[PDB]
Amino acid sequence: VSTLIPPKVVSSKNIGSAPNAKRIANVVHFYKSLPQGPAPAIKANTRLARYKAKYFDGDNASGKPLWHFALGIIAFGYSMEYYFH
Amino acid sequence: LQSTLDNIQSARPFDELTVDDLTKIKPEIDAKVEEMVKKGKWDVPGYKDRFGNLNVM
Amino acid sequence: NDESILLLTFLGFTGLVAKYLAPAYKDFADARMKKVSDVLNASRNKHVEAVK
Amino acid sequence: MLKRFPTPILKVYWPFFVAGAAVYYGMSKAADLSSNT
Amino acid sequence: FYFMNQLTYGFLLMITLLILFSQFFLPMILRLYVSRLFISK
Repeated sequence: VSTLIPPKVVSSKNIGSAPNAKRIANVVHFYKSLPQGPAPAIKANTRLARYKAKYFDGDNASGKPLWHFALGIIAFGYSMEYYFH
Repeated sequence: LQSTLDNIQSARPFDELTVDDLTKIKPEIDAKVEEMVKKGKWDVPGYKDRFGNLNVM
Repeated sequence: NDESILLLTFLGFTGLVAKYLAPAYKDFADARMKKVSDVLNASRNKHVEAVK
Repeated sequence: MLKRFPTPILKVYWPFFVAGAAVYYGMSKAADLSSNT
Repeated sequence: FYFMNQLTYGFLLMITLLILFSQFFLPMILRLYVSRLFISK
């Protein structure tokens, strides 16, 4: 004889179907993350890492590193050809 | 929900977001990679429809 | 020298690339960066509106 | 950064490995027979 | 017909491509794509 109780029965009722499914996905995606640009890790110098933080950086990454690599390759090849040819 | 909105809009920029952060936040993406690598389907529907395919050639 | 003309020609194509291919490819690449950025912000907007 | 992922190593490329073994055998047998050098 | 350093070394190197790339690079390109997919839903 008791009336229905919508706001009293919300323990099992969630927000539709998709919103409750994505609530767990969105609650923790924003929890454990850097606030703003933390840990840049820019500093690196290990020849390969020296190239990474010197010319191979993605801020520009223009053809200048490629031209420098080609210049070094042809400089080595000149001596190689002198040895061979 | 209020905390979720606050930390969604107040911080966490996306352009500088790293993939490792996403992997450490949620590991089910790794399981998805396992499951579509083992089944050998690299073109599951819903990959680049909302993103840029840029099929130049 | 045969090896003199080759290095000058390679400098020539590097200059030509930087003059023509580099700008157009730069615009295309930056447009794709921008598209990825706006779809990321659209995903954020969808998330925050759904939470709202 | 670097991820070692479990991917098919020979489940799909095994005929390619048999072809590589065959070409190794051909190169080895032709190093003195068909070399003519 | 000398092919010891032209055939064997190149063949082994292309095994290195076929294995290492398909284990690391195309997988993490697809990882980028699927992470973008996941954040986009």
